[PDB]
Order: sequence, then C-alpha cells, then structure tokens
Amino acid sequence: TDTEERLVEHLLDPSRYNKLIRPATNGSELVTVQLMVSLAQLISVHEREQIMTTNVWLTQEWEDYRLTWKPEEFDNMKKVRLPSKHIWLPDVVLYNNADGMYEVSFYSNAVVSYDGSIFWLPPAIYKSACKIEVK
Amino acid sequence: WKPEEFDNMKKVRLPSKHIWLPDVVLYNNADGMYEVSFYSNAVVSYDGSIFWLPPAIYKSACKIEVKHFPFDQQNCTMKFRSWTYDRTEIDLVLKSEVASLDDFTPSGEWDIVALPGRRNENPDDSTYVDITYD
Amino acid sequence: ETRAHAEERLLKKLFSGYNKWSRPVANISDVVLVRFGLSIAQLIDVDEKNQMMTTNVWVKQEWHDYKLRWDPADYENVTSIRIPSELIWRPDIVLYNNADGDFAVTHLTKAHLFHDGRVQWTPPAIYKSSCSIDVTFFPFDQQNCTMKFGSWTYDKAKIDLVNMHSRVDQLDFWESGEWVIVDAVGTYNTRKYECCAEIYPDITYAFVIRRLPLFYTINLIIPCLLISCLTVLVFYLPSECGEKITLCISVLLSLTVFLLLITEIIPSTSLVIPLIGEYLLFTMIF
Amino acid sequence: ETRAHAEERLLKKLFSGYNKWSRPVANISDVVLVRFGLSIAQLID
Amino acid sequence: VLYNNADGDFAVTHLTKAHLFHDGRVQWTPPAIYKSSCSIDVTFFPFDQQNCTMKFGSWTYDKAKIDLVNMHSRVDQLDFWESGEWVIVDAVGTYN
Amino acid sequence: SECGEKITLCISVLLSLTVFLLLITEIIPSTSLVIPLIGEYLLFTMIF
Amino acid sequence: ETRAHAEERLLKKLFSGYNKWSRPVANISDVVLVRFGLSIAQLIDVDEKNQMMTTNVWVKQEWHDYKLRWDPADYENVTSIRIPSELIWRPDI
Ligand SMILES: *[C@@H]1O[C@H](CO)[C@@H](O)[C@H](O)[C@H]1NC(C)=O
Ligand SMILES: *[C@@H]1O[C@H](CO)[C@@H](O)[C@H](O)[C@H]1NC(C)=O
Ligand SMILES: *[C@@H]1O[C@H](CO)[C@@H](O)[C@H](O)[C@H]1NC(C)=O
Ligand SMILES: *[C@@H]1O[C@H](CO)[C@@H](O)[C@H](O)[C@H]1NC(C)=O
Ligand SMILES: *[C@@H]1O[C@H](CO)[C@@H](O)[C@H](O)[C@H]1NC(C)=O
Ligand SMILES: *[C@@H]1O[C@H](CO)[C@@H](O)[C@H](O)[C@H]1NC(C)=O
Ligand SMILES: *[C@@H]1O[C@H](CO)[C@@H](O)[C@H](O)[C@H]1NC(C)=O
Ligand SMILES: CC(=O)OCC[N+](C)(C)C
Ligand SMILES: CC(=O)OCC[N+](C)(C)C
Repeated sequence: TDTEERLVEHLLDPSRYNKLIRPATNGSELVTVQLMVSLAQLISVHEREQIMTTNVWLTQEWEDYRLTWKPEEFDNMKKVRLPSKHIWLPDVVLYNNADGMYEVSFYSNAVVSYDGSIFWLPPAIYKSACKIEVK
Repeated sequence: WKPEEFDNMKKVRLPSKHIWLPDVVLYNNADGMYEVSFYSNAVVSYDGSIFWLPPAIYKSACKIEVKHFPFDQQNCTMKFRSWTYDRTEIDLVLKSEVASLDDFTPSGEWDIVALPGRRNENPDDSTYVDITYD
Repeated sequence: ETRAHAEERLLKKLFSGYNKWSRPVANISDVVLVRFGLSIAQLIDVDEKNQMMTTNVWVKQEWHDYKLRWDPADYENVTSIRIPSELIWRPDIVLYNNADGDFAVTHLTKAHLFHDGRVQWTPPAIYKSSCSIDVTFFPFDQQNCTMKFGSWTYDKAKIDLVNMHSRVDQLDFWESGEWVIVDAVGTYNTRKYECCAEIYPDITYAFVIRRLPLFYTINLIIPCLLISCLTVLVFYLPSECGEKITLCISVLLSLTVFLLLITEIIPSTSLVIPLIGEYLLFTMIF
Repeated sequence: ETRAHAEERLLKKLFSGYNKWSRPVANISDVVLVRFGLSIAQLID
Repeated sequence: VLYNNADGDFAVTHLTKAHLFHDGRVQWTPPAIYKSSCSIDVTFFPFDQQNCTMKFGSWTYDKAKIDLVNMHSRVDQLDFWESGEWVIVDAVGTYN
Repeated sequence: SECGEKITLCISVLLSLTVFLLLITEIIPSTSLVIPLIGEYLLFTMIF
Repeated sequence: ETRAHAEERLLKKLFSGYNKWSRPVANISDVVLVRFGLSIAQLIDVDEKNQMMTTNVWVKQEWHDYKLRWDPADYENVTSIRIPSELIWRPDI
C-alpha cells in the first residue's frame, strides 16, 4: 500500500534514523535485550571433532523508541515488517562457536510494533564446541 | 605531485583497491584463486612510481614425476600473466633472473635447487606475454 | 519506438519510486497469493550416515505486484520484461528443515514481469535438508525425505501459498542409477507457533525414493552369504586334519569385518536395526 | 591530448545514461546473438 | 548458466573485465570452475571411455530474446593442461 | 591332503578376492544400471 | 537531549572531513604506537602431518587517533562510542 510504503520510508529515513547508534533514552541508560533459544533440531554431535551442530531460532526482543509511530496517521497500522539489516541490532552472537561463524544464517525481517517494540526471530545453523566425555 | 607543495612529502601509502592495478595473476593455479590474498597498500613515490608487494598463498598445478620415488626431483612451474591486458597494453619485465630467497623458511621435506624466472613471448601471437618461474 | 529505448523507458518508469521493503498490495487487507512449486533437477546426494538429502531444484514462484503494472499500448506493445530480482520485493520462503545449507534462495536470477503485474521467478537452488533414514530393509530400503517451505515473517493473513501443482515436476530430472523417485507431492499445511499469534502456512514436499538393490546385493549381500555358508563346514572337518580352528576363526573374522563395513553406511540411529545387521550379528554369535 | 584523458572522456560519455538492466538491441524485434564457446584449461577431476 | 550443476556454482563468479570495441562488439572471457554431473559407465573399467556433458544456456531469456550462436563446434584446447590420467577423445558442442 | 594346508590356501584366496572386490567398490559409483566386468569376474571367482 | 541524538550529532561532527586512508598523526615525524596483544580462545588443532597450527585468537589492538577527539560535555556527556572499524584508519597487522 501507499501508506505502508510511506511509513517504511519515514521510519528508515537515514536523515532521521542512524542504525549505528544504540537506542538509549533517559540519558546514560542501557537497552534491555530479551533472548530465547528455540531448538528446532539437533543435526549432529561429532565426537571426534567435539562439535555439536544445531538448528535453532534465536528470538530477540528489544525496544527502539526511534521506530515509533501513531497508528491513526498511518491507516491504523499496528505493526510493520522492516529489513533487519537496515535497523539497529544488538550484535548477539554464538561466542563459543566452532567453525568461526558468529552471526545468524538468514537475517529475516524484524516485526516492529507501533510502540517501538522489536521482534527478531532469525534461524541459524550453529556449530558449537563442547567437551565430550568418553568414559 | 610536487613535494614542496605538500610539506616535502616524498612517498605516501594508498590503498591498492583505489588505484589502477595491472591484473597480474597466477594463470596456472589449481584451485581457481587467481589474485593475491591480501591487497595491501601500495607505496607511491612523488614521481609516480608505484611499489606494490602483496602477499599470496598460491596453489599451482604441477606435473609430478614418480619414476624415482622417493629419490625424485620435481619441476613445478608458476606462470604469471595479466588476465586483463595483452602485450600491446602492458609489458611484463623481470626484476631479477631468479626468485628471491631472502626470507625463506626451509621446508624439511623438500630441498630447493633452483628458482629461475623467464619472460616468454609468442612469436606467432604478438599479444601474449607471461613470466614463468621454474 | 525502439525497445532498448522503449524497454529502457519502461524500466525507468517502473523503478522510479519503487519501494522493495513493502508488501505489494493496493490494500492493507489484501493477501499476496504466491503460487509455489518445485521442479527437481537432480538428487545430488541421499547420504544415509549423515541423514541429509542434497537436491537441485527450480523454486518456481509467482505473485502479483500492483506497482509493476503498465499499459503495453503506451510502450510499443511491450507485454513483458526481464527485471533484476534484487530490486523488487520477494517473498521470504525458507526451507525450515535446512541442515548444512542455505535457508533462503541465494542466487537471485532475473524475474519475468508481465504487463498486468504478474512476476514469475524461477531461481535454481541447492538445498541440503535433513530427513529421517529408515534402513530396516537395506539395501531394498525405500526412503521418505521431506522438504518444508514457507514464509518466515508473513502470516496467512498477509502471504498465502498456493500449490502450483500437486506433484513435483520431473520432466528434466537426472537419473543417477542409485535412486528412483516413486512419488513427490507437495501438501499444504497451516499451523500456529508459540512465537506468534497468527497462522503461518507451509507447503511440505514428501520425496518417496526407492533404492535400486543390485549394487549392494552384488557387493555386500552375496559376499556375506558366501562366508555364512562356511559356518557349518567346521563340523564336517575331521579333527586329524588340524585345520578346524583355522576355518572357523577365519569365518568369524570375516563376518566381523563385514559388520563394521555396514556400520559405516547406515546411520547411527538407535530406533531400528537393519535386517542385514541382525543376520550378521546372529551368525557371528553362532 | 594524452590517451588516458581521451579514455576518461569516452567512459564518461558511454555510461552517462546507460541502463545495464535493459537488453542492448537497437529495435524491439531484434535478438541478441550471443556467440558462445568453451576453452578448457584443465580437466581437474 | 550451467544447467547440470552439482554442488558447484551455477554462473561465472570471477567477472573479469570485458573488452569493448568501438563498433559495439563486446568480448567477455571469464574463467570458471564447473562441477557438472555426468553418468559414469564402468562396464569396461579400467579401460572405460566416459561421456560427460555440460549444458549451457540462458536462464531467463528465451530464443526470441537471446539466441546462442555456436562460435566453434569443438572445445578449444590450445591452452589445455594435460591431466596425465584422462585423454580427451572428442569435445563437441551441440546446439539444442 | 596330508600336507594340512588346503584349508589355509583356499580361505586365503577367498578372503583376498573379497578384499579386492571391496577395494573396487570404493572406486566405482553405487549405480545399479551397469556392472563392471572386473566385478563380475571377481564375484564368479569367489563363488567358485 | 536524548543520548541517541547526542551520539548522532557527534558522529556527524567526527566524520565530517575524516580520511581513513591517511595515517592519524598530527605531525609527519610522529609515530603511531599500536599496543598489540593476543588472547587465545582455543587451540583448535595441531596438524603434525601437515605441520600447521590452527588457533582462535582475539587480536587486541589499540592506537591513538588525533582527529577523533571530542569534549564529552558538549555531547550530553558521551564518553565513548562504537563505530564500524571500516570507517576509520586501522593498522594493517
Ligand atoms: C523494428 O523492426 C520492425 C520490423 O522489422 C519494424 O516494423 C519497425 O519499424 C522497427 N522499429 C524501429 C524503431 O526501427
Ligand atoms: C480495503 O478492503 C476493505 C475490505 O474489503 C475495505 O473495507 C476497504 O475500504 C479497502 N480499502 C480501500 C482503500 O479501498
Ligand atoms: C502486441 O503484441 C502481441 C504479442 O506480443 C500481439 O498479439 C498483438 O497483435 C500486438 N499488438 C499490436 C498493436 O502491435
Ligand atoms: C512420507 O512421509 C510423510 C511425512 O513424514 C507422510 O505423510 C507420508 O505418508 C509418507 N509416505 C510414505 C509412502 O511413507
Ligand atoms: C555422448 O553423449 C551424447 C549425449 O548423451 C551423445 O550425443 C553422443 O553421441 C555421445 N558420444 C559417444 C561417443 O558416446
Ligand atoms: C614535526 O616534528 C618535527 C620534529 O619534532 C618538527 O621539526 C616540526 O616542526 C613538527 N611540525 C610542526 C608542524 O610542528
Ligand atoms: C558523565 O559520566 C560519567 C560516567 O560515564 C560520570 O562519572 C560523570 O559524573 C558524568 N558527568 C556529568 C556532568 O553528567
Ligand atoms: C515472525 C517470525 O519471524 O517468525 C519466524 C518463525 N516462524 C516461521 C515459525 C513463524
Ligand atoms: C523464466 C525462467 O527463469 O525460467 C527458468 C527455467 N529454465 C531455465 C528451464 C528456462
């Protein structure tokens, strides 16, 4: 729709939204990020290599006050889908990974509510190192 | 540039990705990697001389001779060409007749015998030029 | 008058104020109907040990975009053009059961755009999916590996999938000689996830493949049977010959080797045991 | 005068309004004849 | 693109510089490492003679928009590097 | 028969042939449309 | 007023005329001191046959940029920021 395209252009307008800046408000505050790992499948557990491969969905939720809008002015739209690569993201990564791949596999869209709430649920194939007990 | 107009600066470092490069590559590579591995800076003198020394990990195809294994001697070659410009555009020249071993780490399994370099032209083509190190 | 001028003229008009981050519907309540279909090019690998299936498919997609419309009479009677797929909005159809592969389409060939807004996109893809492997009747086994496709961020109220055709196209399938597709049908499903309060549709394709049991019969079964035939001869061998122990020891050490060779083919799953594994083990015990 | 300046001018002219997404054919009915051939460098495996 | 690709790349990924002439002619000769599937016949192994094919064609342009012209029929071998394990009996391209 | 080595010889031949068949199996494709003549010869020899 | 606004103003000011291809020294005769260190994460492998060591390290680097200075009092007391490493000059270690 025209209204949705207008809203998307308005929100991500680089003249007013810089994705390199943390959405900190009220001063020197911190942004609370909620995590939730959803295990979709345990692909394999190599014992010789000591690597566990998993297919997980890494739920991530935070509040970005710079992506707020009034539903009345935008045809009562309550949430819109934005590309995750064009908004500020907390660079949450698998720190103990094996194979040296830290970020998610797909980079899906981020579902943004009108009140600034963000919801990002990217899938990922993760190869994590772990200590195998052979006794 | 004129050094006197730039605080008597004689040479500066410019990124090699933002200046014209002769696309010299390892033509006979065996893994599909033609270019160098780093793309470092190029040291540019005030007279326009460019000095580029990028490192590279190369995988060249070799004709292994097995008749005298394990007392065999291999003759592996590395052929360098510019995969963009022909001889009518750029002329390749050898800075030295042999490869340099100034910073070489001895192998332990293989003993280096000779590393000559030769510049080859094709008398029938006139657009072909390469430098091969044996 | 000319195409490379008219088509260029058309291309400029279409991508003047085009936004690729917005669902292409003239009305918010409308649904983007994506006709989804698969055309298998070949079955690259059916790895049983890793329980993964590698396939080469053409991910046929088709949807209507209301901004990419024009009147052919105005543009020298141009009815359709080829446009880059990275400049237009596309559905985010991902393979749910991806194992050691890419979730979405990563090649982005050109799309065919028709004057009424229809967009046909048929990118090729190599998908490495995970499928349960049942080797009870190996090498006469018949596997059933599935691929689940669906939109990742749009629910049924925004994007809905339509079965292009029930069966996976096989006109250009490449026969390998090891596997034969018995049937491959896509089934439309809808379900609710704990993530989100909306219904997310999906299309699951079930590839029922049958192995041709003449290689492993020639190379594993018959050699196994021949050794099993020597199991009983030790009892007809006279003791004075002094070769009884040599015969039965050799038989045991041969059957043991065959069991390990099979152990390296079948998956390490502990739900079912192959009939070949049972037979070898019982012969080893006897 | 130098060849480099002439080439820069030519490149500026050619790509002023060039659209790479459009088929390069003078006319609607035209077909892009793409001459195709393969040169084999080595049969790796 | 290569139709019968197997685990490799569908299209060229090196994208060298194209030679453009003043009459509009364009010559583009990039390199490629192709992994094409082919049926293996081992009836007479090790004295076998394989017949492996590579299928090339435009992915999105039909015959009414892009037509392929067979420059030469046989594959050019002037720069071929001898494998030492296989010998190319005959490599001919057929337009279909 | 008095040498007491017939069983050793024949068993060794059988297992050597089986090992060579298994070695061949690691080279040829796992296809069921054609069978190598080397494989057929080895299998007939093992049966006999 | 909000910290995000101050950070945006600071980012606009810093990269106004910044060049990432130039050594960040106020004087040519100066030398860029790059405090260098390693922090091994795991010794992935020690390949004896191929004679290679695979390690997972954090390449801790630290230098001084004279053109990336600001007064926190003028930017709502912003003391530090995180910027993509590809927007600034880096040592080519
Ligand atoms: C294109 O070709 C057709 C048929 O040859 C002709 O009728 C038409 O006038 C041509 N258009 C231009 C712009 O030359
Ligand atoms: C969108 O569709 C709904 C339901 O059909 C309708 O009530 C509404 O008026 C439509 N919007 C516009 C702008 O026509
Ligand atoms: C336009 O082209 C279609 C086929 O693409 C043809 O059937 C039709 O007659 C043409 N009309 C005109 C006015 O050229
Ligand atoms: C194949 O699997 C699917 C889902 O796992 C099932 O619905 C279908 O009945 C199976 N088909 C056969 C022939 O086993
Ligand atoms: C090789 O295969 C192609 C297509 O399968 C066929 O046209 C050709 O005749 C074959 N050549 C030989 C020598 O078998
Ligand atoms: C840079 O340092 C040198 C040596 O300390 C000094 O002579 C020169 O004046 C300095 N440059 C400036 C602009 O102060
Ligand atoms: C600025 O922040 C620092 C801590 O980051 C704090 O110690 C200091 O008091 C603050 N100053 C003002 C004026 O807010
Ligand atoms: C909203 C969103 O990203 O959902 C992802 C998970 N899925 C496909 C089960 C709904
Ligand atoms: C239009 C389009 O992309 O078609 C792709 C299918 N193929 C390669 C068989 C023509």
